[PDB]
Order: sequence, then C-alpha cells, then structure tokens
Amino acid sequence: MLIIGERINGMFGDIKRAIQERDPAPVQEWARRQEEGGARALDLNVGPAVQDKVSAMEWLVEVTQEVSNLTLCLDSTNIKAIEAGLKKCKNRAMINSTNAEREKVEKLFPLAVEHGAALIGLTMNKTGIPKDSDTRLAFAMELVAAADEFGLPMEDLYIDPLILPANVAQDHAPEVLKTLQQIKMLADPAPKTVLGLSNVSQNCQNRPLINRTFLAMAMACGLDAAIADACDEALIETAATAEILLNQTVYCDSFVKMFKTR
Amino acid sequence: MLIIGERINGMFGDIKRAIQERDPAPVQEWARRQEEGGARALDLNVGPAVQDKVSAMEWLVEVTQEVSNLTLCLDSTNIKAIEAGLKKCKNRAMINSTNAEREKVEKLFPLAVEHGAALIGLTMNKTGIPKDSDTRLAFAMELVAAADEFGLPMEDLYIDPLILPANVAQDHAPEVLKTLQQIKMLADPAPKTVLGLSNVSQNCQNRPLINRTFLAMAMACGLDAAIADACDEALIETAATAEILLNQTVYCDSFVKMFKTR
Amino acid sequence: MAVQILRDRSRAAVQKVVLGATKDQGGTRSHTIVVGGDAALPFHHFEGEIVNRPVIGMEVQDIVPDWPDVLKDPFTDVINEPGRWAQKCVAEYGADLIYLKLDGADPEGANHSVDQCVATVKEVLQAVGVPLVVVGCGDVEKDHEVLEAVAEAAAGENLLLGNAEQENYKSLTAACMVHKHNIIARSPLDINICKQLNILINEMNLPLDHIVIDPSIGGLGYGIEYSFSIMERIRLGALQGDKMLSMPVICTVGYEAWRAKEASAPVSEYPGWGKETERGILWEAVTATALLQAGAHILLMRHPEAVARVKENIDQLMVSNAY
Amino acid sequence: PLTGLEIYKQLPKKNCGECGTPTCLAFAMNLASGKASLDSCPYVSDAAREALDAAAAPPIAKVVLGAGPTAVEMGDETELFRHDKRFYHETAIAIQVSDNLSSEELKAKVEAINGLNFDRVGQHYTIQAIAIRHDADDPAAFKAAVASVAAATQLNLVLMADDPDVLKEALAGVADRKPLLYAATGANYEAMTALAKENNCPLAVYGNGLEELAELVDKIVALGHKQLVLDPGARETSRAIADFTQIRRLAIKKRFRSFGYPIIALTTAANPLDEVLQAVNYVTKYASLVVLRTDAKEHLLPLLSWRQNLYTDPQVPIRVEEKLNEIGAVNENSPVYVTTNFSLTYYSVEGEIESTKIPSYLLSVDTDGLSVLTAYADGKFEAEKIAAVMKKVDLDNKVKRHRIIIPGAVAVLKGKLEDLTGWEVIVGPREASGIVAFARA
Amino acid sequence: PLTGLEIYKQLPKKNCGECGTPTCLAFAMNLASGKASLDSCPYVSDAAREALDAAAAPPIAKVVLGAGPTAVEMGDETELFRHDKRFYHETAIAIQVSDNLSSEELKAKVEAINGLNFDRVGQHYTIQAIAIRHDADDPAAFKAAVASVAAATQLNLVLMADDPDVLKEALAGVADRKPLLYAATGANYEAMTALAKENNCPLAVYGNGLEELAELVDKIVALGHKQLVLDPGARETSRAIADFTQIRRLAIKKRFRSFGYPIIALTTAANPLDEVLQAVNYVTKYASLVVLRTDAKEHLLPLLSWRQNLYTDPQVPIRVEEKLNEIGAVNENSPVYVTTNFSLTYYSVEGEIESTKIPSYLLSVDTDGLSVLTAYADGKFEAEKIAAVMKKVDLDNKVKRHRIIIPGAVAVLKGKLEDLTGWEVIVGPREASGIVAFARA
Ligand code: B12
Ligand code: B12
Ligand code: SF4
Ligand code: SF4
Ligand SMILES: [Ca+2]
Ligand SMILES: [Ca+2]
Repeated sequence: MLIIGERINGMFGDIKRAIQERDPAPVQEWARRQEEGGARALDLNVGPAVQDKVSAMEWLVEVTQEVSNLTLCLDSTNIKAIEAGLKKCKNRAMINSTNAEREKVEKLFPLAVEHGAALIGLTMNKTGIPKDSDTRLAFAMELVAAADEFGLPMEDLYIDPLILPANVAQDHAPEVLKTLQQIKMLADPAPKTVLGLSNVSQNCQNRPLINRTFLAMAMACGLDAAIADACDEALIETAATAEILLNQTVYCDSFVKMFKTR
Repeated sequence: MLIIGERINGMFGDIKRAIQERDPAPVQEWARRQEEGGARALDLNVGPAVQDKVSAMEWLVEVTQEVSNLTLCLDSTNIKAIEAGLKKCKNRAMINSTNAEREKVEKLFPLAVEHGAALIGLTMNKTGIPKDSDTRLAFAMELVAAADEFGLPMEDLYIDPLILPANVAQDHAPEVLKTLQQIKMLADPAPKTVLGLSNVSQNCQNRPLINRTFLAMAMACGLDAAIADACDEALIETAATAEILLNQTVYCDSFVKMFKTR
Repeated sequence: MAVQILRDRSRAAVQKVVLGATKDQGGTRSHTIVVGGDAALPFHHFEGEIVNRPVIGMEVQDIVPDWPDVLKDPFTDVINEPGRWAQKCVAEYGADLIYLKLDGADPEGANHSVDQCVATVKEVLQAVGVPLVVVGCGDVEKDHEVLEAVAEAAAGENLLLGNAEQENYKSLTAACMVHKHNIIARSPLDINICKQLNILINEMNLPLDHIVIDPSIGGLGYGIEYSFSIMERIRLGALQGDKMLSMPVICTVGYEAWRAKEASAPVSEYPGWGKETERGILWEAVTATALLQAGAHILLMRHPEAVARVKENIDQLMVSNAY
Repeated sequence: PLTGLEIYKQLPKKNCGECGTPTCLAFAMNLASGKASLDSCPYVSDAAREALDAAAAPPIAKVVLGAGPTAVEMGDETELFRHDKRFYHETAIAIQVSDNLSSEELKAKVEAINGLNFDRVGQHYTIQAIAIRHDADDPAAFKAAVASVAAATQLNLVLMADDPDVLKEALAGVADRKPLLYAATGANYEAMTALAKENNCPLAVYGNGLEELAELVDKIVALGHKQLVLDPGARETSRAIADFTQIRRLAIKKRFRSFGYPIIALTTAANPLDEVLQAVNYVTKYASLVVLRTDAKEHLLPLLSWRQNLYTDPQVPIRVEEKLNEIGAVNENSPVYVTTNFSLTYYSVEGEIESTKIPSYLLSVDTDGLSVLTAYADGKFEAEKIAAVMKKVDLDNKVKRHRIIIPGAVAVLKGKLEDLTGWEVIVGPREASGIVAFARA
Repeated sequence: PLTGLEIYKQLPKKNCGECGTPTCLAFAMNLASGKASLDSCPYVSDAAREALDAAAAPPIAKVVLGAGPTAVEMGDETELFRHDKRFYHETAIAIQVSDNLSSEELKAKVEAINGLNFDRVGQHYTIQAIAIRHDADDPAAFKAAVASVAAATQLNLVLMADDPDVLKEALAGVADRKPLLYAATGANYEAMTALAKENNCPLAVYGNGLEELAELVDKIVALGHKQLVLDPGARETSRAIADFTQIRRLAIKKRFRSFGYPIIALTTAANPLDEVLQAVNYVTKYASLVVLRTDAKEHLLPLLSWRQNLYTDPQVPIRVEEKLNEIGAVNENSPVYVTTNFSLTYYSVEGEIESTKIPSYLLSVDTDGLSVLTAYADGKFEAEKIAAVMKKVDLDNKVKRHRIIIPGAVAVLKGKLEDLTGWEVIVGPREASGIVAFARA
C-alpha cells in the first residue's frame, strides 16, 4: 500500500497562506511530517483560492523536493500547471489526474509517458460520476486501452473508481469495491488502483474510523494506493496490517514500525 | 454482521473451573457482557478438560438461556453432546460444526433441519486444511449441495473457510479472502459465511488490531458472521462501520451505537 | 407446474403506537387507536400478520381555512367552529382521528394567542371522543410556546404532537416526554435524516413506540414517487430489523393533494381534465391509495368523500389474502 | 453468471469423467468458472439444455399488443421495487364496452373513450385499448360490436368471448391489428390456442387461482404459443395484490417459467370511484394491462398521473429544454424570470405565471434536470454560469429592460450575479407560488 | 476467461453492433464476464478458435510417456515457486545408452540401469526411462540396440535419432510402449510429426534458441500433433536455467501456447559429479525430463533425493503409520522409545538406533505427522496421547520390562506420564544422535 500524503493542499488554510505569500516553511514541514507518518508519496495541490496555477505548482514542486525525495503527486485540473510542474520535478512523479475523455487522454497520457511519470485515471466521462460499477468498468477499460495505445506501462496507470461520501451516497461504496475487484480482469498485468480516501467520510461522523475501515476493505479488493491522511497513525496501522493479511509483506511482530519506516 | 461471542469456552481458565464445579455465575456474566458489547449469538464450548461432554453441554445451554435469549452456538466435536444440547434449547441455535466428510454430513445436516438450527460447515475433510482457494471452494460446493440434498435452507448454512494465524500460515489469509468472494458462484441465494476470527492473530503482536482489520477485509469479501471477542470495542466499531460501507444498513451518524444496541 | 408460494418471513415488525387514553388511563377519550405492528409488506397477509388497519384523521383548523369552495362546502355549517367541525367529521364522515391543525397561530396570519390555541384544543376534546393529532402553524418560535402549553393542558390525553425536525426537535420531544404524548418526526425526504432524527429523539428518553415518521410526502403528480420509494425503504428497513425505521408512518395527503392545480381548477378552463369535483376527490384519494401501498399507517385527509372511498379501499385490503 | 448448484442439479450424476472432470459436481463448479462447454457432457436431458439457456434469459417475456405505431410493449420487467432500478413499461389501460349495448350507445361510448387523452405539466397521457365484452345472447351481436368498435377507433383491441367459434367469426376482419384474445380456459384452450397461433395474436390465459393458471400456461406453451398475458382469476383487490406479487416474484426470484409473462387485471368495483382506487392498486402491484369500465375524464386523469409517476426513472430527472420560454403575451416590456431545468420546477414557475396570467419570459437554465437547491449544491448554479446564460439565451434582444428575478432560496448569489452580468437582480419569493404576489408589488 | 485487453486487440475494429454489443471494446467486457459468446461476431480471424482454447486450457499441457502401469505424466504444472502451492509431477529421469555399445556391453549396462532404484527413510526412488542414442554409422545398429534394450527392461524408452527412417525401423517393435521420439527439427519435422501421429507417441521438438523452438512448435501443432516436449537447445547451465524459466513463465503468466508443454533437458558435463550438479539445477528449474549419462548408484541417489524433496507437498507432512516397529530382532529385554509419526522424526530415530545395532521397539504416536517439538507445542503430544497409545500399541505383550524412553525435548512430560501409564518413563537425548551412548549406560 502506497500512502500518498494529502496535506499539502491549497484548500487548507496554512497551505493557502503559504502559496499566496510564497513561504516554503509550512509546505516543507508538512512534507516532512507526512513522510515521518508513513507516506511515500506527496500530493501537491495549489488549491481553489490561488489563481496563478502555472506558477504556483512550480513553487510547490521546488520547495518540497528541497527537503524530500518522495514521489510528488501533482494535483491539478490545469495541464499547464501539471506540465510545468513535471519540468521542475527532480524526483519521480505522478499525475493527478486524467479522465476517460479523449480530449484529456490525448493530452495527459503521452505527457506522462514522455516524463515517465505515473498517471491517475478517473473512471468518469464529461457527464459526471457513474452510478454503478459496470459503467465504472467501461471507463476503466477505456483507460486501459489508452495505456496500451500511448505506450504507458500498465503498472504506472492508477485507475480511480471514484469513492463518494457514505452519508449522501452510501450505495456507491460497494459499487467501488466491486469495481476494484473486477479491474484485475481488464488487463494482465492488471492496472493499479488508487482512491481519494478521505472522500468516503466527507461530512460524516467519526471520519478516521470510516476512512481506515474502507481502506482495509478496498485493499482486500485490490487497492494499491491511497491519497489520505498520512498523519493519522491508526490509518497507517491499518495499511500496515492489511498488507500482512494480504501476504504482500512478510509478517514480523514489529510490522507496524516496519511499514512506517519503510 | 452477526457477532458470535467466543468467551464462554472451556479452554478459558475461569470457564473450565465453572463447569467442573457447576458455578453458573461466570457463564451467565460472560453471557451478559458479550450481549452488552454487541453479540447476538453465544458460542458455547465444553472444553478439553471435561469428560462427560453431554452433561456439560446441557448445563451450559441451561444456565445460559436463563439470562439470555440470544442464539446459542453449540460448539463441540462431540455430536452426541450437540443433539443433547439442542434438546434443551428454548431459543434458536446453531451447530458448530461439520466438515465435508460424508460421515459427518449425514450425521449433522438432518440434525440441523430437525431442530430448525443453523449449521456451520468447515471446508475440509480428514486430509487437513486446504491451502488453495479452489480446494476450499470445492469443499464448499459439497456443503452447499448437501444442504439442498437434506433440505437445509441455504441461508442456514454457514460456510467456514478456516482462517489460520498470520505468523506461521500467512499465505492462507488471502486464500480465505478469495474463497469468501468466490462463494457467490456456488448458489443463488448464496450461502452464508463464518470465521473463527481470533485464530488469525494467535501468537501475534497486537491481536486486536489484526482481528478487526481482517474482519473488515473479510466482510468486503462477503463475510456474514464471526466467532470473536464481543467485548472488544474497537472490533465492534469495525463491524458497524463495514456494514455501512457495504450498504447493508442505512447510514446514520450514530451508526456505531445502533449496531451495539441492535 | 406445481406452484409453491414464495413467503418472505420478517425479522422484526413496525412498532405499535397507541393513540389516546380513556378515563381509567387518565384521559377523556372514548377509546384508543392502535397503529403499526405490521410483520410484512403492506397488506401481505400471506407472509406476515397485519394486525392493525391504517386510520384516517380528518383536518380541523382554528380558522376558516383558505381552501377551495369544493373543500369547504361539506362543512359550511360548522367550518367556523372547531368543536362542531370535529363532531361532523366523526359522526357523519367516519373520521378515526381528528387532525387539529392550528394555522390560526401564524404570527403573519390570525396570530391566535397561546390561550386561544389551548381553548381550541379543549373545545375539540370536549366535542368528540376520538384521539387527537395536534400540530402548529409552522412558525418555529410560536409553535414552541403553543405546543408546550397544549402538552401541559391536555396532559393525560396521550396526544400525537408534531412536528419535530432535524434542527428543531428538543423542545417538542421534552414536552412529549414529560407530559406523556406521542411525537411526529418530520424529515425532508431523506431516509438518513429520518433515521438519525428518530435516534436524537429517542436519546432524550422518549420511548421508540411513542414516535411516528412523517417523510414529507409529495402530492400526486408533484413528486409522490419519491416519497413512495422512501416509504418502501422505511418499511423494508423495519422488516429487516432496523429499529430506527420501525416507527409507523404518517402522511399529510390532505395538504399536499389540495395545493395541486389539478385538484381544484375549473373544467371551464381545463376541459380535458373533466369535472372538478370528482377530479379533486380522486386527486386526494389516489394520493392516499398509492401511499397506502408504500406502508402508510396514518393518513391526514380533508375531503369526506375521498375519506369514504379510501376507508373502503382499506377495508378491501384488510381482507386476508393468505393461501 | 450461473450458480454452481443450478448447473449441478441438472446433471446425470454419473461421475463418469467423460467431460474431463472427476465428478459432475466438480464439472458444474467448473462450468460456473467457464472452463469446459456444457456440450462436454454427452448425457443429461434435453430439458437441461432448455432450463440452462432460459436461466440466462430475462425473467419476464416481452409481448406486444397490437401492431404498427399503435402497438404497445407489455411485460419485460426485472424489479420488485422501482428504487432497486426502475420499472420499464407503463401499464396498458383498456376501457371496457359491452355488446349488450345498442349501436348508438356503443358509438357514444367509443367516441368518449377516444377522448381520454390528457395534457399536463408538459406531459401527454393516453390509454391503450378498448375491450369488447360478449354479454349478448346471440353470437352475431359480438361480431356486430367489434366491427362497430373497430370502425370507430384506432386504439388496440381486446376481444372477450369464451366460445372460440364466436370469437373466430368476430376476429377475421380485425386480425390484422393483433388484438389480445380473451381468454384461454381449461375448457377451450385447444381451440383458443389454435386461433391465437394461426392469427399471431397475443393470448390471455385464465386460471382460477395460481395453480390452475400455471398448468394452463404450460399446456399452451407446449402447443407452441408464447405470447401470453396472465389472469390468475383474482376479482378482489387483496387477492389480486397477493397473486400479482407471486407471479412477479416467482418469475424474477425463482425463474418460474410458467409465470414469466405480463399480467392482465380486471377491476370489479361497481362504484367508479372505488374502481379507480382498485386500478391504482393494480398498476402499483405489477399489472401490465388493466381493464376499466368507467370512461370519465375526471376518473382517468389521476390514475394516468399515478401511472406516469410510478414508472418515471428514479435515476434520471424529467427535464425541459434550456431555451427562453415565452409566457402569455409578448410585449417586450415583460419581466424575465430565472429558474432551473427540472420539469417539476419549470412548470411550477410557469404554471404560476400562467395560472395568474402574467405574460412574461421564463428562462430555463440547464441544470441537468436538477432542482434549484440540487443544482446549486452540485455547483451547477453559479453566478458566472448564470451570466453566460443571460447572454447565451440572447434575451437582451427581446426585453426593453434588463432586470432578472432570482430564486429566493438562492438570494446570496445575485449580487455576485448582478455585477458580472450587468443586469438588475431582484430576489423573488422562496417558493414559486409567491410570484402572483411579487409581480403586482 | 482471458484478459479483456487481449480479446479486444484480437477482435477486429469494426464497431458494427452485429454481436449485440454497441462497440468492440464493450464486447470485450461482455466476453470476460460471460454475457455473450464470440460466435455472435461474424468478423474475426482464426484467433477466435485460439481464444477458445488458450483461455480454457491449463497453461501447461499434460503429455504422457509410455503406456500402462509404467506410464509417467509430464508437464501439467501451474507454479513457479513450490511454496505458492506445490510442484505436481516429479522429474522423469532417463539414463542414456549408445548403440555403439556391443551386444554384451549393452545388456550389462541395462542390467545396471535396472538396478537404479533406492530405498531410504521410508521412501522408494526409481528412474523412468532409458534413452537409446543413435551414434553408430550404419542405421541397423539402432534397431538392434532398441530391440535388445526393450527385451531387457520394462522401463520407458526415448529414441534419439535425426533420421526419421531410422526411428521408423525401431518403432515397429516398441510403438505400443509409447516411447518419446527425439527429435523434430527444422530439417525433419514433417516426417517426424507424421511418425508421431501414426504411432501416437509424444514428440520432442528441438530449436536452437527460444525463437526457433516457438516457430517449430507452431508448425507441428498446425499439423495436428500436440503431444510435445520442448528442447530450446540449451547445452550450458546458465542458458538452460534462463530458457526453462522463460518457457515456464510464458506459458503460466502469458498463456503463450507455443510453450504450453513439458521440457526435456540434456546434461552435457563430462565429469559425472559435475553432471549430477547440473541435473539438480535442471530439476529445480522446471525440467520435466532430464537425460543423464552416468549410471552409478552413488550419483543417482543424491539426485533422486533432491527431486523427492523439491516435489514434496509443502502443506502435507509425510507420516509414518502409528503402531510400534521392531528394530532388528527385538527380544523381551530390549528398550522402548517414544516418538511422533512424522516420517522425518520417526526415521531419525530408526536410523540412529539401527546404526548402533540396538535391538528395540519404537512406538509412533500419531501427531498428524508433526515433529516432536511441533506437535508438543500444538497440544497433540501431551502426556495423555502418549499414555493412551501405550496400550493401543500392543507393546505390553512384547517386553518383560515396562520402561519408556521419552525424547529429551519432552522431558517435562515425565511426571505426568508415569502416573497414568504404570510405566517407568526415562528421559532420552534431546537428539537421537546420542541414543547410542544413552543405551550403553
Ligand atoms: C429529489 C432531491 C434530489 C434528487 C434530484 C432531484 C432534482 N432533479 O433536482 C437527487 C437525489 C439526485 C439529489 C441529489 C442531491 N441533493 Co438533493 N434533494 C432532493 C429533495 C428531496 C427534493 C428537491 C425537489 O425536487 N424539490 C422541489 C422543487 C420544486 O424545488 P425548487 O427547485 O427549489 O423550486 C421551488 C423554489 O425554489 C422556488 N423557485 C424556483 N425557481 C424560482 C424562480 C423564481 C424567480 C422565484 C421567485 C422562486 C423560484 O419555487 C419552487 C416551488 O416551491 C430536496 C429537498 C427537500 N426535501 O425539500 C433535496 C435537497 C435539495 N438536496 C440537497 C443536496 C445537498 C443534494 C446533493 C448535493 C447531496 C450530495 N450528494 O452531496 C445531491 C446533488 C449532487 C449529486 N447529484 O451528486 C439539499 C440542498 C440544500 C443544501 N445544500 O443544504 C436538500 C435540501 C436536502 C437537505 N440537505 O436537507 N437531490
Ligand atoms: C517445519 C516446522 C513446522 C511445520 C510442521 C512440521 C511438522 N510436520 O511437524 C509447521 C509450519 C506446520 C509448524 C508449525 C508450528 N511450529 Co514449528 N517448526 C518447524 C521446524 C522449522 C522444523 C521441525 C522439524 O521438521 N524438525 C525435524 C525433526 C526430525 O525434529 P524432531 O521431531 O524433534 O526429532 C528429532 C529429535 O527430537 C530427536 N527425537 C525424536 N524422537 C525421539 C525419540 C527418542 C526416544 C530420542 C532419544 C530422540 C528423539 O531426534 C530427532 C532427530 O534429530 C522447527 C524447528 C527447527 N528449525 O529446528 C519449528 C519449531 C518446532 N516450531 C515451533 C512452533 C512453536 C510451532 C507452532 C506451535 C507455531 C504457532 N503457529 O504457534 C506451529 C504448530 C501449531 C500449528 N500447526 O498451528 C517451535 C517449537 C519450540 C517451542 N515451542 O518454542 C520451533 C522450534 C520454532 C522456534 N520457536 O524456534 N512448524
Ligand atoms: S460426463 Fe456428464 S455425467 Fe459424466 S461425470 Fe461429466 S458431467 Fe457427470
Ligand atoms: S460484431 Fe464483432 S466487429 Fe461488429 S461491433 Fe461486435 S465485436 Fe465489433
Ligand atoms: Ca491490485
Ligand atoms: Ca454474504
């Protein structure tokens, strides 16, 4: 399980304040704090507040790698901010994200191949988020074709089956689990999968409990990565424990410590 | 998720004593503690020490149903002790257990249909515990076929794929998970499933963490019941949460408490 | 070939809620009314016991209501007197309950004082013997004061009081608990809010069987299917063992049906819609009839003829269809 | 997509291993995995191949009433609750008329039945057929009625006569429009089925209860006719509701092939108001075709409204076109209103500016069929989005004024809208019903 | 089954809906799920038949060497690591014989080869075949060599000659024994394949490298012979291990049908000791059949031990029959030793007590085939289960004395043993190797 730290996001106050007044201090400590928690990848999102996307992302990519060699997950809908971010990326990179639309596939797929970065692919059209798993699979199959087409290695494509809040969209959670399960029957080697984990508990009671429980369930269905709270120790314990129960990692009494310090 | 309380088992110190000296207080108190925790069934195991299993099982059934109306899960390898227990059961019960040995099948399947009781079926013969999920699955077909044969309702058969400790049998855990999710192919309506949950963490570090993580994983693969520690609050919360994330129960903010007081 | 009837046995039943209280119980009602107890889908006698029929409460207000003439005509003699209005509903129109809607309390309307509202309640209680349902005008501040005073004055009568809502339930719940009345929990077409509201109410120590669910129904042609499916889900939840969805269901069909243009628009303006009188009667009756199929236990109605044809429908539905 | 148990309980149970598998049970489980073909077993009955193929087929058969543009699909359903997915094919409504009636009474009723179509809330409702019942003493009166009925309407037809010889003589001239034949009975099914088969007509099957129904179906299916509609003999609402539920349940949940057909229901209430309620119950509880006797516009409208309601897709909202809608008169001095795409919202705002005769414009924004609050919350109603509409509509050309009224439940947005656009934004009433009051003010 | 991607690129690109599916990419989904069949689509190459087999069939075919009781099964493996599941079919071993040998040298050597079977720790090892090699100049020497070998043994045969007419001659007398024909090459494959088909014999196919191998296999299977064993032409250890790994991986992980067959390996080392080590590499790395030249008992025994070890089921421990077994000719004064029924455990006590030439009885307490310290930490070794079997063994009648020797690692079960048994338990060495010194004293 690859935990992608979610904290360096412009939707947060101190990250908004730091990007606005160009202060590397809060961005860099969050890069360190998440790494200490167990994250081996860091999500970078300039946010809805800041407006200079192209120049904001470049600054996040630069100040972060001054104190971190973790894989940077560039999170923006603006491609000019994404491509400009891959430029100043000395570390390994991940693109977040593309969807199942051709005007997005033609742009983001070869860009990922050219820079050799990993590519997150949302299983949705322009119309919006699918209702069931069968529709999610259709888009996931289309994302697979684009990987084989544009020459992107299958283990660098992260299929995202789009998890929704369990309070207003409860019927989506099992559909996502079914989607995760059935993704292995799209390609061989099967594409990897990822979730925006925190989305499952948006506006719910006991968000950490819901988050870590769904992580375990999703991993049991084949989840490989998760954008999540890397500073949630109970969530990290779950990821460590689930790897053991999937026989992905050899057991030892200090299994939690080993994941955290991997 | 039906939690079946594991605590009234003769292999426990305070219970072994009570059966030897017919002390009802330890049995009845555990019956109440487990129900308060969230159990809706009680496992009753005579133990290795006692000689007359019949006279022991009857007493266990008799002193338990005095303070509890929960479903009694009669647990003994002594078949004669099982039927001797069903003769004293005021409330509904289940049998634990039978394997896929034809000698055991025609000895317990009618006995389950007779008293109108659920039946746990272990996916093994005298050979031992299969490793591959396909072999576990093969024994499950036999259990399923022997239910329609003897007229046991499919939702009264509880297939147990036999979970093993994560230290010496780590590679069995993902096999158990694969077996659970492929049970959907055996029948429609699919039969029910059960695990001896605590067995997954025997002789391991942080057993509670391992137990609850595997519970969530197993439920995502279709687990219906678990013989487990009903006095483990973190385990009960996990059960509650996983039900929500499978859309088996309508979400509410107080989802944890509603499972507990169900 | 040979047909084997498919029966789905239930884990649990919807609660039994008792309305009203006789003299020996501390009230003055002539009899009580019980709703709920269903151990199957609506009127599925062949697979579970349906012990209590659904009942109808006819609406009475503490003012001459702003209703169409068609709706007023059956009450023209008594419509200005809540007591005599209630008597006519029971004695002539077969009402099981009186639904006293205190719209007169509206601070932007008649602004009837607290004392005037409890006098109206006392007037109706002295006029008929059937149990009462009482709900306020919809103004949050005003209804707090009124329903508190009503719960105090009619203590012993075991009223059904409404409406508790997600952001507004504590005061009414407390009044119901201390002075011994039942409560209506109204949620905005949302089963999650419905469920949590029942929990919040229960957590103040009002017992589960003193709560009834109002899912905020839509009228025929104006979103009724949405409330229909929520009510089927509520019933399904009840049968499967979800305690916080096992409350009996109440439906404001009188209000919702009669705000529809189709209910009262003249045939002279809408020739294709047919005569207005039986159209309006059927508009309310069809709303009730469909909702009955989704598990309604208490129907709040207005037109006496809609009421009569619905009672007859209920009568036919209560005939056992066991095999 | 086939249960290993289902596949197994259909195999010879020899364990010969000819299929390349030690036992049948292991081969059945192998089949569910999709390893070897079912043809790998040389034995097993022909019924095994039949039930296996049927198991992959839809539980309820689609059968068409009538032919051409008038034809209507019945059955073809998969759900017990619409919230699980949806219901697909709206109930077919047939108005009954008797042959005991005089010719002038017959024509007067047929003409009235033909007038049973409705327009409401942007929807159009119709009924689907006329049922001719044989009540007269002489068989010629039935042929007279059908010929009279067929000559006066283009609706679908259903012919109700027990005597096959009476029915065939009346069928001949009207067989080209595929009428439903009512009904096959344990007394006449041999003759009736031949009639249905030789004319390619849909055949109604009558049984006195579920058991009689299932057997008669099996015989008629064995005779080679599979376009059937089911009549369990239920003539009271409680018994009907139970029987229709069983037919629907057994077909869907148990794959009972005898009941894999749509249902015809007959109302029996003598009171027309009671009849409508009886019909409302039948469209709710799985009837595919219902036969009424009342033909009043007052009675059919609420029934057809409910039918439309129940059969709406719970997944997709009913939506109107995102194009300025002119109300009433068109002065060009007219106040232009703003609201969403949702049809329920749109005719609540229009039917509020039409019932109060306020000639004005109704600007229907494209919110993907979503309601005001649902569009906003989904980030589907933002001032910038509104501004594009205020120009994309091109309305500025029509009005001599640039004021825009805004949903009262979205009051905050307007100031953010007023500036960006350049129009004057007034925040109207929370509910649309307050439009009659805000205009005069 | 199969991956949805690989049926898609195999599927054309018409997007013509004739299959019943909108586009080709979705018909890929419907196939991997089990909705429709490929028979629906008119446009597809012969890859349709390939999809039928490559998906359903096991990754590695099972081909048989020989007929009747001596027949051995090759291939039919699913794993790359024994610990993931297990390896199923022990490596077949063949000793090479040359037709240059005189008629007397030939029979002496076959006699020696016939003696190449071994008994060790409860197990019996045997070799599977003799390989006859055509080295002589004149072709008649091969038929004579094959005739004399076949008359002197019932082991399976592999016939090695490049000229098909040479094989045809020898095949006349031993075809019913179903020998392996070695081998089809690019220069003789048509004649060789015709020979294999006519005689129903497994055929070895040779390629110089993986590429030639794969091409030749495809030609042979197209001629209608699928009983094949593969030789990628590797004659050096490092190349062989990589080539065998590729053949095993491509068949199992990629369903590459050209390599879906068992492997034949030929040792090349001139030093018999080097040849043995080369052979253990080959049995470790997926060879289904290896041909050796050395025929000494000293060399075969270690090789055959490793084979048995490697191919042991990792999930089920080999068990000895509980009962007590007499070491030598045991009298009524000889000792008595307690152990478990784990074959390894048991025989480490049998082999030690025998080496000291100590006549004594050994009772094996069934511990489900668990080690002394394994079962004792599981609970299946308690003082109870040792006591109960103390009578169940019938050893009471064998010895005058009643003293029990218990493993030193189980010394803690002494006091509890004596009270129940009525015997005088004694604590032996924690390791059997010291029983000699413990018996003396
Ligand atoms: C049915 C429904 C849905 C259906 C969709 C129906 C649709 N086609 O819009 C579905 C289930 C898909 C849905 C989804 C959501 N919903 Co919703 N939904 C409802 C519900 C129960 C009914 C809405 C409705 O049909 N109302 C009736 C029509 C007529 O309403 P109306 O457009 O507002 O118009 C009236 C007035 O505004 C006014 N008016 C309209 N136009 C104009 C114009 C002028 C000039 C004037 C003066 C007045 C005026 O007059 C009209 C008549 O009285 C409501 C609210 C409730 N219980 O009352 C919640 C509600 C709107 N939903 C809500 C929400 C949040 C959502 C979601 C965002 C939930 C989520 N997943 O996060 C999703 C949307 C995103 C998505 N789809 O993923 C909230 C919104 C309020 C809020 N933000 O807090 C509500 C109120 C529920 C709640 N939270 O209590 N919803
Ligand atoms: C293979 C193995 C297993 C295999 C099973 C093999 C089997 N069929 O018994 C499996 C994985 C299943 C297993 C399981 C466990 N194992 Co384990 N296992 C081993 C391992 C690696 C090898 C055992 C073996 O095959 N030994 C070889 C045979 C020949 O040993 P042996 O029977 O003792 O007999 C020799 C001597 O005792 C003596 N002897 C025997 N009989 C007699 C008789 C007489 C008269 C005399 C004089 C001498 C004598 O001579 C013999 C030859 O030298 C060992 C220890 C190691 N690395 O040395 C651990 C070991 C035995 N296992 C151990 C344990 C604890 C377990 C478990 C209980 C762990 C758990 N899961 O909780 C489980 C058992 C319960 C269960 N199954 O759930 C411990 C036991 C010691 C202890 N208690 O601390 C060990 C030592 C590991 C450790 N902790 O360091 N195990
Ligand atoms: S060939 Fe048919 S009858 Fe014989 S074992 Fe296979 S499935 Fe059973
Ligand atoms: S029939 Fe064949 S070519 Fe045509 S759309 Fe279907 S899969 Fe593609
Ligand atoms: Ca995976
Ligand atoms: Ca299940």
